[PDB]
Amino acid sequence: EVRIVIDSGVDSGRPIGVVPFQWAGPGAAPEDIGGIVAADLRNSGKFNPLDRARLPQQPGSAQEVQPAAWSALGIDAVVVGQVTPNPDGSYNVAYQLVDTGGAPGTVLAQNSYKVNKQWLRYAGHTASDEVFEKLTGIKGAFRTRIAYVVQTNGGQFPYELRVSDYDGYNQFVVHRSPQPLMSPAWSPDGSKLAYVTFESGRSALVIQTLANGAVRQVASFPRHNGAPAFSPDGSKLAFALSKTGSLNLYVMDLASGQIRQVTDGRSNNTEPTWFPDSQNLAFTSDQAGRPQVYKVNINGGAPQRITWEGSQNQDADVSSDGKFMVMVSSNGGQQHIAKQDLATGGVQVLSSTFLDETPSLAPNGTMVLYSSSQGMGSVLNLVSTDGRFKARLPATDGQVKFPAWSPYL
Amino acid sequence: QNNIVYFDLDKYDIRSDFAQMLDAHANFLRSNPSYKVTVEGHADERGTPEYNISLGERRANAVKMYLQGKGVSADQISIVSYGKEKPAVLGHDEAAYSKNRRAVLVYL
Repeated sequence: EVRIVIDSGVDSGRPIGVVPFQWAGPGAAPEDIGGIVAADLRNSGKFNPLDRARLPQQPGSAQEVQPAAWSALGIDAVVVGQVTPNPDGSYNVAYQLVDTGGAPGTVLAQNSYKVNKQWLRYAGHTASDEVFEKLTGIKGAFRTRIAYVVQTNGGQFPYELRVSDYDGYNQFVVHRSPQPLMSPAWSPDGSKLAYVTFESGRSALVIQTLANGAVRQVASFPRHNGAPAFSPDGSKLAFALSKTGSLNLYVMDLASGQIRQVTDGRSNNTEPTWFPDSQNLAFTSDQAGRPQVYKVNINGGAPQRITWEGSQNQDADVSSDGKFMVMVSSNGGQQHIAKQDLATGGVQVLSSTFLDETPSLAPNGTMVLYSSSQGMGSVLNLVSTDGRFKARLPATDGQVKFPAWSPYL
Repeated sequence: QNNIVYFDLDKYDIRSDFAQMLDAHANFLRSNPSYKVTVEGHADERGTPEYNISLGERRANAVKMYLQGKGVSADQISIVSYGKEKPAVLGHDEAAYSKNRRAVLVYL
């Protein structure tokens, strides 16, 4: 049961007031929405919400905010809100975002959501998203989920693909296997995961519908079938097959099931990632020797090398706006996550953990999920794309690897 | 010991010390054309998982070519690379890595 633990991004970021929400009932609310909003904003690496012990007032409405009490603390916005019960057993979750700086008392954003109990965290996250986008201009990703593979020591089914919310809550098991699982990939609508399984004796590439567990067989040709990535327009799955004698890129039209070969080199070409136009891929090739990232249009033409950082680069994930990619960059016997601006070729190293691999970007481009090794096993790590915020999702029941960040949900 | 070929970092050739061992396998398979061998190939952890499939496959393939060089039927030999997903032992130095850089001949 994963939870986020921050290592740094501590006690810094934009100061903000997030107030416990008011509760129209006896006892405590079914869920601490202000706690969620505070946690989300801090998890973004951009905000430092004031701790509960220090709140100068706990207004339960916008009208009750005293702006001067927050400007005295260099805090220019305050979140307040209310949770009320409905007769059908559902809840209303409402927030108001109140300017406490240059436009004191102005309500900058507000909303109300009707949800049942089991979707209270979801509502809290929607409130975080709106506050986040209003204050920073960047679309929120707090409603997202992550996929990942947990490997226990022993048992008949040591390998499990699982999904949880991005902050660890609401985990469920997608699939259990006696043999390794690789490389989960989300469809853009969030409804399906592609992954690789070796449970038949060799690799097979499948697409599972999450709501009902339905499985679509995509590819199990001799040798390897893996490295899936859904095109952002929903139309295609890119992947890699090595039936020809080395890994090469293919795309399948999801509607017809028709498979087309995209690369045909004698080198290995794998780990495809889509540019925003659903026509170009970045991907790993060893044609130059040590792995590097290349770029190819799926319709025709020779792949072009795009990386020159350090000695080796691979395993890339292009941002949802196409401006940058993150990748695994290897030098001096070490490998870390790096970010490359796709227009200038400039590179910034993000991480300093050990044996960094498989980076996945959040759908707003601000955060990276990836895996490293701590002691004898894999773990999950978070690092912002400016390299300043760093956290982990420590786990209880085994090694955790192969993370993939969902699209917006 | 009798059904594993080991390899150095980014190497995939069958070196002389394994020749003898592999020949017993070829002998056996030539004799029982009913029989199918599965060559499981592997790589150590440095790298990334989908790319390191290829390092495993170069090793397994090289076993396949050698056996075919000894008269074995192509159709008696399949190859499955696990890349770095099924290490023989855990650890982060060369003792662990040399143990994990291997191709295993198994009769399924």
